[PDB]
Amino acid sequence: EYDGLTTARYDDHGFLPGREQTSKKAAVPKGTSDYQAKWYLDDVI
Amino acid sequence: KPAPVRTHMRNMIIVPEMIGSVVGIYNGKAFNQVEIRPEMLGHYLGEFSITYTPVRHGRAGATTSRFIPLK
Amino acid sequence: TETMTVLDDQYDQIINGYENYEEELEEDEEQNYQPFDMSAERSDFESMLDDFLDN
Amino acid sequence: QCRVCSSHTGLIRKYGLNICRQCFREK
Amino acid sequence: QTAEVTIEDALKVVLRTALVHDGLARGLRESTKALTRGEALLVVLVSSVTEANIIKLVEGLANDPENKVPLIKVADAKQLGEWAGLGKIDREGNARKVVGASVVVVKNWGAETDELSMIMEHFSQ
Amino acid sequence: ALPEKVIKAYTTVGSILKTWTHGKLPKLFKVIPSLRNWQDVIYVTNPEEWSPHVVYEATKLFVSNLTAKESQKFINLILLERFRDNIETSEDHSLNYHIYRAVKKSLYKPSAFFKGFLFPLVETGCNVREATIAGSVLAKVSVPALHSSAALSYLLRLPFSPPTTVFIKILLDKKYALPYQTVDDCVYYFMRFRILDGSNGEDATRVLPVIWHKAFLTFAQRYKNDITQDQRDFLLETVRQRGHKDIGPEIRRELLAGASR
RNA sequence: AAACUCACCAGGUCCAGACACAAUAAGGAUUGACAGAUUGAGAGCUCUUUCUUGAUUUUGUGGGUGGUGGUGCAUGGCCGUUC
Repeated sequence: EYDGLTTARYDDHGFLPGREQTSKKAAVPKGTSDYQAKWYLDDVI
Repeated sequence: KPAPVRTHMRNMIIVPEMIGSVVGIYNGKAFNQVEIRPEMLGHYLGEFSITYTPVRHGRAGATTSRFIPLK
Repeated sequence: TETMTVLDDQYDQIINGYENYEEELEEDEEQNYQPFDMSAERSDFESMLDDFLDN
Repeated sequence: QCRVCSSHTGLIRKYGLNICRQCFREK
Repeated sequence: QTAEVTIEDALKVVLRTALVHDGLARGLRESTKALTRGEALLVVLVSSVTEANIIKLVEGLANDPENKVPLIKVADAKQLGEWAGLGKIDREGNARKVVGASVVVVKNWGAETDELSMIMEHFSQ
Repeated sequence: ALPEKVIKAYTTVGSILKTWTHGKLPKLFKVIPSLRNWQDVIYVTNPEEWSPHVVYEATKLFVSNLTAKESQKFINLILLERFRDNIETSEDHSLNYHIYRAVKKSLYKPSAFFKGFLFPLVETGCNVREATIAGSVLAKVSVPALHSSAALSYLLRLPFSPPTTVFIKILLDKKYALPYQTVDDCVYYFMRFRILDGSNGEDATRVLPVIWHKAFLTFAQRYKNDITQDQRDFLLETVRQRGHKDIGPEIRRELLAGASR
């Protein structure tokens, strides 16, 4: 199944799969570079 | 709401007189929109910066991108 | 086939001035051996200078 | 250095003598 | 302004032969405008007129002899264009073709200081 | 002996324009050539020891501002010790930014190029490769052919040098005609080896590296007609006593075939 | 350790065609001691809008003169190094 995976068929000695567990949080104040977005209003629940 | 006029330093001090205008301010690249009020008193415009994709001590997921998959 | 072809024998006569370059350098130098002025450097020369000592 | 090497580590700007910390026992 | 005979023997023998120097500046856009903006101290003209739309208003400085005002004329039309820079720079090995002009505006004289400026004060008697 | 109104302008200049970054500049260093005393100009230039910006664009102090006699600017002597710097004053001998940005486009009046701020080259000491470097000067900005027969009538009267024949290489594809007081200058070049009983002298063996094979090649290029015709076998001692194999038959044709200029 | 140091960064432009001939080449090609617009995140620079210009040089181009690309390949002494 083409989009229901985590890793291509390279098991058969290679990768441990890098999991990207998406847990997004909002970016409230104004003005954003590449950096400061994810450390704006982190309500760490 | 006025326009986000840009300003690109880290040791410059704003004086409170100007209730009702907007200036975009240096955060490393971009220009944080500030509706300028007497709600900042002698502190840096370039203090608006914590410039990193955050320090991974609780979720260390980008450290997993530097390790070794191996043939 | 240069034939006159003005002015190849001189090339407007700045052609002998490389061997005796300090002999055609005196072809303009003698006229303006000049001493110092305060009024002929510029006309208002006490007005167009003081832009320096105060950064 | 003095021109008989490609010396790139432990470089010297001190005191014009161009002799390394690793070159007190060579140079 | 234009050139006499013994300035024919100045211009043809020196400047029109000065094929490397060509210290001249040639009417479709600017020499009656050189009677307007004020950047013409020497003019040298043409009288084999057939390129002369402005020259018929430059020839206000041909048939009105300030007296530096000399006026007697020379013939050849495409002098700078056929020899000396506005076109043919037919010289020691060249063969070019660009359409040229007929109205010299000399401002500045190099090493040829007063061999070229004989058009100053010698006609209006 | 000068008043202290003018003496007190050019001593503490090393406080403002040492670090030239931005702003609107003060007005007591640009006024040095505005002084009518230009004994107080060319020596108060501070010629050779600057920090920021100087080899290509913007040094034009007397090139096309004023005439072409006094500062006729460029290639030997007065700024030689800075012209000899950044090919010889590092162990890698490479180029950088203080030796890049503000001289070499002085050439807009190239009649102001051949006497007066640097020029008098091949008379009083010059190494092999300083009109090769100035071959980049004479081959990235324009060159006249008015000076080409001023750099063929003149350069061969002098003691001998490789930069002279480098000028020959840069300046005989101009293909503009030879004055006949000039052509005898380049040819007295290979004969003096044997004695008949012309009988010759002691100055026997002239040899130089690769631009000598590229530059006598320039006086052996294309023509046949406009030399003094006796000078053929004067230059055929490249096949006779210095015989060549690889690019040999592609040399000898300044004197053989083509119709001249 | 301060911006430089200091080997890196968030955004801009001063500047590349010489050598030949080909379009215009001196009616402005492209030059400059200057007056403004000048600002891209803070600059000197340019000359369309005073006028030096001085024959010279502008460009779609390629041999490559330009090895101020030498990493050099060793060759020639000379001394860290190896003895």
